[PDB]
Amino acid sequence: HFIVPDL
Amino acid sequence: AMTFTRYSRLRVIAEIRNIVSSIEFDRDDELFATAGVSRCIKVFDFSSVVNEPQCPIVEMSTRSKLSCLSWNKHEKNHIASSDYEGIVTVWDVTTRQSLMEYEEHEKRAWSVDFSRTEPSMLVSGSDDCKVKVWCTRQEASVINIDMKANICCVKYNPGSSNYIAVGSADHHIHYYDLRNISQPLHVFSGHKKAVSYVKFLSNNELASASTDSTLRLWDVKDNLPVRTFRGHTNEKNFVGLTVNSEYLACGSETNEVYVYHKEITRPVTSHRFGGSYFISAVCWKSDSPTMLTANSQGTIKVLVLAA
Repeated sequence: HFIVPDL
Repeated sequence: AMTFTRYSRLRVIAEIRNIVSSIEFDRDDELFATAGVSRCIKVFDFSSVVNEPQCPIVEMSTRSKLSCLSWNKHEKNHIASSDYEGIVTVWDVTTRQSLMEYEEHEKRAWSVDFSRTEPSMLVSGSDDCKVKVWCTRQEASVINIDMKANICCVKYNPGSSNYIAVGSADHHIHYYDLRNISQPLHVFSGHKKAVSYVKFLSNNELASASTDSTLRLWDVKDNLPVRTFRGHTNEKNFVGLTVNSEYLACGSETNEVYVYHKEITRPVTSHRFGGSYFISAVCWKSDSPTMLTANSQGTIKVLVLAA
């Protein structure tokens, strides 16, 4: 997936 | 632009036809290594790739998906990896063995970097909100920094092992002097989303990438914002950032590689790899116009800036 964390 | 750049395109000089999260050259720009979701670190000979029509010279299977690689700057044959279990491993590519398995992180580690100037030192960052500094001669971490948010990227300053840049999901770059970790030297605000990469052009010039679809350039001597670079699409994924003395390159969610000259805010050039795919890793061959690139399909291309 390699989705950047955010929040 | 004319004064600074003489390039208009990227030429494909080789292609090796499953996300590749990391592509990196060794100490001498002789071998390069790839890693990602396939749980395998593959090592290739650069000259063979360029000259011939392709097989790795070494492959090492891993227990977890890999997020990042960093070759040792002194020991030619040693390479570090970070993985989705949080493990930071130092490997010897000649023996195929893991030399060190550092297991203190409690969650996925996104990034690892070997110091250029104190080459036994390596730094990692993790979703566990910790930065850990390791020495290859010691099993336990040397330094631990507890931060407030997920760490997406860590990088040593190229001139001194006392400084690290830390890109955080809090949208900021935390720049630390490891001799006093009670407070960062400076925290650089400007990105509007998580900071996914940090890379140094020189001792005093730091670049970053963020899922706000920008790269940014910063002065770590005087703690100043310098420039924001725009053109590529990066709202979601780790798409890669690589810099040298003059240029920044990054991926895009449009399956295109972008190149910026550090003095110009919009791209010098771009290359469509060939939405459904994203560029996932990039690496300059030192200060030369040659670059390695890989995308989310696992294709690797060697590109060269050209007039």
